[PDB]
Amino acid sequence: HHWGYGKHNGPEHWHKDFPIAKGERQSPVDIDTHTAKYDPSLKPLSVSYDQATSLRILNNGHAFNVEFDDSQDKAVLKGGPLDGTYRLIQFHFHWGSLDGQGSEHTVDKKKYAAELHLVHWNTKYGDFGKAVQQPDGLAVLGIFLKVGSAKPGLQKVVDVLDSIKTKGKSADFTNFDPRGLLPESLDYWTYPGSLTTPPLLECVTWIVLKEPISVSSEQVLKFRKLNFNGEGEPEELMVDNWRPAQPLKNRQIKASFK
Ligand SMILES: CC(C)Cc1ccc([C@@H](C)C(=O)O)cc1
Ligand SMILES: [Zn+2]
Repeated sequence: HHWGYGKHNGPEHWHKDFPIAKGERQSPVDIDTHTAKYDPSLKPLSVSYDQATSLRILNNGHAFNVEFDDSQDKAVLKGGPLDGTYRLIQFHFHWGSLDGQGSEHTVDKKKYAAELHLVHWNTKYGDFGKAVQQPDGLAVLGIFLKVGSAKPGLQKVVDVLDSIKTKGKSADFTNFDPRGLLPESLDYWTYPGSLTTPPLLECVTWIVLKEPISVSSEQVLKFRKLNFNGEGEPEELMVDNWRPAQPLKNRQIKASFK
């Protein structure tokens, strides 16, 4: 499998190997703020990260992942639209070559500079590989990034990127607190969707926060110095690793707020 984000292997090609790319609940989507409806049945969202155990940071050739110990209920997402308990396994970002693009979700067609995904899996399915085979297997918290002030809680990530420049590189990344990446407000939109990269499985409850976080131009510039390629291969900067918005089809986006 040779998928990526270039002209010859990018999102417009993925359907040939992954036909679900044209499916009924694909992600990301545009969030029309005038059509999304407040849902008073949504319970309060519960982000419990105080015992999170980060382990490692990895350049996988498509993004960089910060991985967590998910062998116990240490860092969990509950509530909101969710039934049951979802364990944090990793976070990563999608970002652009310029500040005017980079997010996967859009808000009234606005693109943000980047988007953070905190990925969690439903503990009722026992392991992550089983969970992705279920319609309610994953819960992903999506957080928009805009360029302005620096985000102090992001700097420890930015400063290790030099050590994982190329595909397949990893570095120890213990004692990182993901609570430092959240906005003040947990107001959100939610809808059923999919992974936004191959294999594009339709297994995700998306929870997209309304409030973006601010990062500095210097912080996002360091994202853009990473490489898609491996060491000793021609340099391809890791930029524009985002899938565009997909048809909403027979789905409603619900708001947690008035
Ligand atoms: C091998 C696959 C399962 C890895 C993967 C994890 C999470 C995502 C989505 C939810 C995302 O956050 O972009 C996409 C791919
Ligand atoms: Zn993602």
